[PDB]
Parts: sequence; C-alpha cells; structure tokens
Amino acid sequence: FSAKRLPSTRLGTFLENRVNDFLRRQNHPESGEVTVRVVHASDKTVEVKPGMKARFVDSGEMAESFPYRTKALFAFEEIDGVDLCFFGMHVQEYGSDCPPPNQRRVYISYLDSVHFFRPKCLRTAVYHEILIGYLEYVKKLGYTTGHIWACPPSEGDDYIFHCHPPDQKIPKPKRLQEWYKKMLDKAVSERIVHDYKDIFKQATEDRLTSAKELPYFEGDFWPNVLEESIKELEQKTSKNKSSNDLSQKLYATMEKHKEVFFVIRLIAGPAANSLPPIVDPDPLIPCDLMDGRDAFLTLARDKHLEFSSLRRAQWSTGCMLVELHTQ
Ligand SMILES: C[C@H](CN[C@@H](C(=O)Nc1ccc(-c2cnn(C)c2)cn1)c1ccccc1)c1ccc(C#N)cc1
Ligand SMILES: [Cl-]
Repeated sequence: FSAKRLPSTRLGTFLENRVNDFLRRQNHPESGEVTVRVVHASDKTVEVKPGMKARFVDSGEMAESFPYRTKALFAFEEIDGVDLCFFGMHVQEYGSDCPPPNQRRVYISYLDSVHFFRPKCLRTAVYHEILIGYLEYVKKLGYTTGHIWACPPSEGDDYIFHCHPPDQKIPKPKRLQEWYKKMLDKAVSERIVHDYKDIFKQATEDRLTSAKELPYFEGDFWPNVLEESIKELEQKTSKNKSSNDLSQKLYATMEKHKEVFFVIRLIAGPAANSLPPIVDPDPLIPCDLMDGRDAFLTLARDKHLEFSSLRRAQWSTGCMLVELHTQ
C-alpha cells in the first residue's frame, strides 16, 4: 500500500502535475516525487441557524439551507523511498444550482501541514503551488469566488494531523495574513486570481445592504456573529418618543476583523454573468475516515499515530494509507 495506489481524480492529477512541474524546474537534488489524492467527497447542507431563519427564511427572503460538496485532499512526498504526508485540506464547494448568496463559491474549512517537506527552502513555495493550483482548477470549472478565514490553531491544538513536532511553530496572525497575501500576489501575477479584498472592502463595494446577501458557510465565523447580533438586538426595548440595525452591526464587526477574511475573485466582470452550469467531473468518494477532520484525529490518538518527527510521521502516513484502502 502507498499514496500512488490511492484512486485518481482530475483535481488530484491537476495538483500533483503543477507541483512536480514546479519541482523539476527547481532541479533541487534533496526533493522527491509528490502525490496528491482526494480521499473524501460528499454532498452536505448548511442550515440557516434560528436567528436568521426567523428573520429571513420565514419571510421567504432567503433559502432555508445551502447544498455544497465537501472534499478532503492530502499531499505526499517520497523521502528515502518512503511516503510522507505533509499537507491536508478540507474545502466546501457551492455550485451553480446553489441559491444566492452562496452560488459558485469555494470556502477552505481547514488546512494543515507537518513541516518535514524536503527541502526547507521550497516548502512555502510548494504549499503555494497547491493552493494556487486549487484556485486555478475551480476557476476553470466556473467557481467565481474563493473565501479564506486566516486563523491559526490555538497552542497545542491540531486542525488535521495529530501531535505536531514540538519545534513546528504556529504562525501568529500578522505572519499568517502576510503568508496568504504572498500566495494571492503570485496567483494575481499568473492571472488566475483577478483580485482580492478584505471582507469589509468587498461588502462596501458590492453595496451589501442586508445580512442575507453575505455568503453563509458551515462552521464559519459570520453565521455565529449573526446569531449573537440578532440576540443582542431583540433584548432592546424603547419607551415612546417625542434590521438596518443588524446591517450596522455586521458592518462594525467586518471592520474590526477585516484583515482575517479574504474574498478572492477568480472570474470578474461580464465573463462571470453568462457562465454555463458547474459540472464536477470527479465522482463522490465515501470515506467515513476523512468525513470532517475529527475521525482522523480520533484514529490517530487511538492507534498512537503522531506527526511529531520524520520517523513517527513516516510511520503514521503508512498506517493512514493502510486504513484508507481497507475501508
Ligand atoms: C500550509 C501550512 C499549514 N500549516 C499549519 C500549521 O502550522 N499547523 C500547526 C503547527 C504547529 C502545531 C502545534 C501543536 N502543538 N504543537 C506543539 C505544535 C499545530 N498546527 C497551519 C498554519 C496556519 C493555519 C492553519 C494551519 C502553512 C505553513 C505556514 C504558514 C504561515 N505563515 C501558513 C500555512
Ligand atoms: Cl485553516
């Protein structure tokens, strides 16, 4: 059992080709072949939570729920003949049939890494090649907008890979924001990304007048903010004298936090307005192991897998791949 022998997808074939084209051109002798596999793809729904449901769904103004496809994908490098899993990502894709405001949008739920890619000097670059390649791929299918919440894990916590190396440091926010800006400046110079904005500038330019026009994703910041804001508003009373107030709060919260939310325009102008439907050429992949991040954090803990050194992470990659061909 090895990474290569995991079934192929167009998405995974495209990403590993862009990465290995990049490495071959670097011609660094420390580097090894990279494999990229989608290991989970399934159809999910995000439910408008009770606050927004009472205000927008009940009045016919907004959809009760938004269908998306979730996918997990992993990248692997040959080190000393052996496969090492060094990068992981979970994405939410909302297609052409999805109602507004979610239509034709991709959202990255979680990404993660184990810092052992060889060599060090190309690590950042290869991570960028994977994310830019992902944005290239969904742009070609007809997705118009990408969405990133720039949010590092808390101290000691693990988004995808169980027990990271003690010396793999969590980036602080400003560094992580600068890292996404570098990846996006490159995607702009390659004419994949048209441009990008902080959520607050995006909303101001789209002239967002209402909370129902804001894209609504599973586990994202903004739906929780809207539930807390609607609850604050409904506590208020006023004696005699002698909605828009939700928009005013959403704007204030978008200004306080603008630096952490990226809106990435993949397709701009009239080109975006007469697109054909989105057909994902890749099939569903059921795989309870990679259905969200939790099951893989649980198996790792239970089988004492760790990604805390090259040897343990090489060991855990092998055990990961066994369990993936099994179920
Ligand atoms: C693509 C790659 C993912 N690296 C994850 C990362 O860096 N995890 C990490 C690193 C360390 C620990 C940890 C937990 N306990 N201990 C002792 C260490 C846990 N997780 C991560 C970082 C941030 C957001 C999401 C994911 C990357 C690497 C560098 C930057 C920058 N600047 C951005 C992305
Ligand atoms: Cl993330």
